[PDB]
Amino acid sequence: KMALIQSVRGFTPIIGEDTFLAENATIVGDVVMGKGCSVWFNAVLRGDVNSIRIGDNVNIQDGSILHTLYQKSTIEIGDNVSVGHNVVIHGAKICDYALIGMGAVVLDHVVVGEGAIVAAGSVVLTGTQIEPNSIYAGAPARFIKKVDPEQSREMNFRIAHNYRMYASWFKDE
Amino acid sequence: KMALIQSVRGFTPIIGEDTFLAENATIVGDVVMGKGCSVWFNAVLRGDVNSIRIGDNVNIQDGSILHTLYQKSTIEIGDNVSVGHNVVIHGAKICDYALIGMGAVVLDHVVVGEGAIVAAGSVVLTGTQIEPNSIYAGAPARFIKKVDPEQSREMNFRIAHNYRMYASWFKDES
Amino acid sequence: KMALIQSVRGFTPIIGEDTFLAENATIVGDVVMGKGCSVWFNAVLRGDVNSIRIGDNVNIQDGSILHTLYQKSTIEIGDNVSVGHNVVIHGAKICDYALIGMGAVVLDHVVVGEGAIVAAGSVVLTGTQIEPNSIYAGAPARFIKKVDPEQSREMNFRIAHNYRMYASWFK
Ligand SMILES: [Zn+2]
Ligand SMILES: [Zn+2]
Ligand SMILES: [Zn+2]
Repeated sequence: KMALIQSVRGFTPIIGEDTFLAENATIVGDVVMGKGCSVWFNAVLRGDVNSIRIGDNVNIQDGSILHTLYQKSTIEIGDNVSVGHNVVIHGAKICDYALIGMGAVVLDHVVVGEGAIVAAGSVVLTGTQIEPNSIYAGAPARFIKKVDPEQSREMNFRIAHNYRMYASWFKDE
Repeated sequence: KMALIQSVRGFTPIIGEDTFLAENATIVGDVVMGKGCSVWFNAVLRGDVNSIRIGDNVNIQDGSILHTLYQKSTIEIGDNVSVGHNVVIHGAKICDYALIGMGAVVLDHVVVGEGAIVAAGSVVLTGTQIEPNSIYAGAPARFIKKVDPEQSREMNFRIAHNYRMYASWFKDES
Repeated sequence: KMALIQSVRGFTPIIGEDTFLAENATIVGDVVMGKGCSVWFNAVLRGDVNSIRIGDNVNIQDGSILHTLYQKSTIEIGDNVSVGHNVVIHGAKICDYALIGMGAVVLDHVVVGEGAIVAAGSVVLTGTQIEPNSIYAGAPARFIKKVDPEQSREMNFRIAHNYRMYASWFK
């Protein structure tokens, strides 16, 4: 029938208008989402141990897990963010327009700057500060290059996931 | 209770005979599967923005995500393919008897050679062409070694053949 | 309404007292867990092809998959173990007080020693023997350092102890 929505320690999720929640999504406790968000199949927004704040027009893709460290870390996601399939976001701040590649893990006290890209499968170490409009890739996630301003977010994403950009020398997704 | 099956843009999943769908699997939109397939716990096949085509005796293991790019990529998976636990396949072509290792990410316009093996946890970048009968590994995935065609088509077929037996213990209540 | 729990070939899950099973967890076949365990959202314990044995006060976090190889590998998980979000455990032994970091893959015949830690996102190759009180990281996962045995056990104990408290907020 509908997404699993659930109170914990008296906190009840607050979801804005025009938000799509998949039938088998889970949103639990201290979670606020803005307007125009989508939460896809089997995604889990677990606000049991600390707070999750999500802005407007955020896409949380299938099988993604959002969690925090009890009294140590929080999630703040800004507007127009894309969180890829099977991503783990743990106690991270993600600024407006940032894209997190499918399969990535983003650890606590990470800041992803406005319009930055985390490549698919990256592991972003605790406390990593990702500059606005940069691409990070690998395990651990390292600076690859500035986002090309002459191209769109999506094409910058596609270029960041092409083997041509990591050829014979650079060994990071 | 059974699998979440839904249409999107009027496309309705089509499933061959003798196909196991776990009751918490999700199959949505433009998905076509052959017969002898198995779709495991919390697998998601999301054909909402482009097409997913799957041959026979394919297992999609627990927590695996199949998705595509709007007007840009499609998924084509051959027969006797094993897709591991928590794998993401995005707009890729997987030929017969290929095995995708658990936790791997396979990106758009990738072609996985017949009898090939993507190692657990690999990230295969866009327009990687994986040689048949070869093992790829790492992030980005790179050529590690050849396997004999004999042991590699047979070996990957046996994983897919046993998976049909594991499916029937749930599907047929055996 | 509640967790998917099912027999396969006559093997029926056995769950200890005081154990939290999330409404969308899956526990199937030859699985035994002890007391004070928590299985979180969309976790899958698939005991269809071989045994899964889990001791007391173990948390299996959201999205994690536990499976085996038919006739070939088993899962044995000791007491006070924390298994991170979106982890895959395939046919591995995890000893008391061990942590598996989120996003990690742990393959068949791996042994994770008492009080050892697998870093987030590691891939532990088939057969890797992880020393007690050691940190392994990377893909393939490699030795990083020793940790003090008494500190590692008490820290990892307190992570498993907090998880039992988080579980009690959902009961
Ligand atoms: Zn967590
Ligand atoms: Zn996608
Ligand atoms: Zn398996």
